[PDB]
Amino acid sequence: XCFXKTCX
Repeated sequence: XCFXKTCX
């Protein structure tokens, strides 16, 4: 899931 570029 969300850790740097996987968030947006």
